[PDB]
Amino acid sequence: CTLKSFTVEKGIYQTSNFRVQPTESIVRFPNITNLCPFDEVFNATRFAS
Amino acid sequence: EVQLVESGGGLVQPGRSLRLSCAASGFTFDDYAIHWVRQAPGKGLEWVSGITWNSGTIGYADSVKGRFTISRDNAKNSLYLQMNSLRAEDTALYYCAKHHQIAVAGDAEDYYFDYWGQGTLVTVS
Amino acid sequence: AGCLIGAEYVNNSYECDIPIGAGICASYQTSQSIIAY
Repeated sequence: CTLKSFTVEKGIYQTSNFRVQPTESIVRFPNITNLCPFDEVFNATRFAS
Repeated sequence: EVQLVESGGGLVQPGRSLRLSCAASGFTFDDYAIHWVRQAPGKGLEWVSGITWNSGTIGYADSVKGRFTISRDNAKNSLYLQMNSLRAEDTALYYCAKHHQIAVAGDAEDYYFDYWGQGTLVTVS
Repeated sequence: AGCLIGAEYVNNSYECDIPIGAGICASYQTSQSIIAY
């Protein structure tokens, strides 16, 4: 296919390039810390108007 | 440290309206409750109203419902109180008290005063 | 020069027919299979 002919001679012919392909996926991010003040604005006690 | 400047008060005719203001200075006006509590001369005190850290009404007495309106302003850091239909039994020193606790989300309803002010002589006659 | 998969390595020495690399050369000698030497 690379020589574009149905007759190959005697020798080494570079055809392609090997390439191991991934087998997964990793998405890593740090821990959680200092949670936002959403516990006293959605679970409040009383409002005004 | 804490400077709760109270403004508004004077001689008004019975049945008029007025606006009292309490401005805070020294602490953060986002996590402390502030209450208005009058005090008759030589006849004890009497709680009027109060607001928590956020915009929230806690309630009133059995003789001030529908006549008084309390409001909070976190942009200007001031607690305002508008009074309507003043009578002869409304002559007292209205004090602006603060709260000690930070009023966390999950707790029990228990508010107590920590700082006091000077009060304004709001006479009605 | 890498990994040569498809040819055996004979312990004999011949003239280089196909230059593979690092002294390795491949040919087609005798059954007929590609050898390396």
